[PDB]
Amino acid sequence: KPKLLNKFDKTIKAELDAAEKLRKRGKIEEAVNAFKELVRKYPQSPRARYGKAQCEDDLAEKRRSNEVLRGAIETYQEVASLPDVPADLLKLSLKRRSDRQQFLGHMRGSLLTLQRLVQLFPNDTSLKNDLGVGYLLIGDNDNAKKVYEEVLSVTPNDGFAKVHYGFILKAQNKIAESIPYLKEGIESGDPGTDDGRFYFHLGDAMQRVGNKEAYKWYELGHKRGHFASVWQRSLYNVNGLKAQPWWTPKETGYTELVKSLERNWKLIRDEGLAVMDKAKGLFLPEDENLREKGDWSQFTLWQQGRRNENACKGAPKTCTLLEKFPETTGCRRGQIKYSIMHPGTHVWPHTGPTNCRLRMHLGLVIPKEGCKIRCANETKTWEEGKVLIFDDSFEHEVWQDASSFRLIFIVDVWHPELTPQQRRSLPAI
Amino acid sequence: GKCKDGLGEYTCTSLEGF
Ligand SMILES: O=C(O)CCC(=O)C(=O)O
Ligand SMILES: [Mn+2]
Repeated sequence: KPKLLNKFDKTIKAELDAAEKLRKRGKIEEAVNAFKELVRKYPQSPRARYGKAQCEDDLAEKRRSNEVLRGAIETYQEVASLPDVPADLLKLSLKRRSDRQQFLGHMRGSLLTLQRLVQLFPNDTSLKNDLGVGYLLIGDNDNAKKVYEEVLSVTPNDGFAKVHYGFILKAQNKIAESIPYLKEGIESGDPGTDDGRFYFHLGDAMQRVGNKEAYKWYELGHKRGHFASVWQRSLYNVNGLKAQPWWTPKETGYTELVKSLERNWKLIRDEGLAVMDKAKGLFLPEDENLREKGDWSQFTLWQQGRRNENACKGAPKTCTLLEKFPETTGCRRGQIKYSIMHPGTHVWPHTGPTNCRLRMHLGLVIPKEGCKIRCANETKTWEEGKVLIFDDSFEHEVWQDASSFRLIFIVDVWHPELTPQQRRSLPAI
Repeated sequence: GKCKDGLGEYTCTSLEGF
């Protein structure tokens, strides 16, 4: 179907097919020089230049190299600068340049490529969509909101634009507004609406309004391969890992870490209380929209495997103790943090992002009544000087209805069945 | 913006190349 040969490229069509054939055969080295010869002899051929660009692309994948891939990205832009580029070829070339610039994290760059695709093709809705994604990738939810509004002002039936529209509304805590969009969009069946994120957030938005349909959708998404179960709905998983809401210390193998936490708990407690008395701002309010009501704040010492050096100035002995346990200080999918919660607080049901961590809680200051935590079907209480362990990739929930503050210490560990090699390579969360 | 306790961000990992 797609017509990629302007008038002059039709007269050299035999040489261009010759060279693209070598490329399809796998001979990356042969074709790249066959396209570079064509580009030398035909410096205005948009099809020679695209062939060069694609061969650079295949290479940077044979080679897993970032410098050559960066070259393919300029060659893709070279295609669009030439005279008389056929439209199918100009779109294809610049889309790939955006998609491979997103792969490097040049998302400031992928953004400009996408804006140009939309200037050049103002009736293509897919490119307004793909540009909404460019805005979400860099955290610019405001500009992404307009984009999907515009798309919806023109095509209100477009699924993709609807789910993304909802996703934005949910993230803004416009929970009920979010739900028809999330629902109709998943229901459209358009390409790119069958994504776990939308199943996840429709069910969660239903739960918060008290619509008991919410688990119908958790079950749909389980059917279609997004969640491991209806209860355990994390999205950045390593498939297979033993899955259970509550673990005993021995079942994790981290008995040394647990012993240390429990034997040295009072120095951990005392540095946290010192930080509450003299250095409160180190405690930051929870900021993932997880509270229905009340006050909940966290003082973080490690995140994504990296010690916070200024934070460790306010808990120096605790940081020194934990340095001996890399199963937690190098868990690049978890944190190490004090967590304070006061009366009047209800944490919505919610799930962590990854099944690659287990979460330990050490009780530091626990009132006798009013504080409890549910993971899955079972609710439990903290104790001062004692560690509980649960998989926060399962749905969990917390209440604080006591008459003073409740303080715990939270230590994330690598899932025990994860290999040394998985631990070193998995991308941070 | 990061995914610490939940899944509220469009993507939780950061693309940084090969
Ligand atoms: O501080 C708390 O009680 C809440 C912790 C929570 O939701 C978690 O530990 O994943
Ligand atoms: Mn949690």
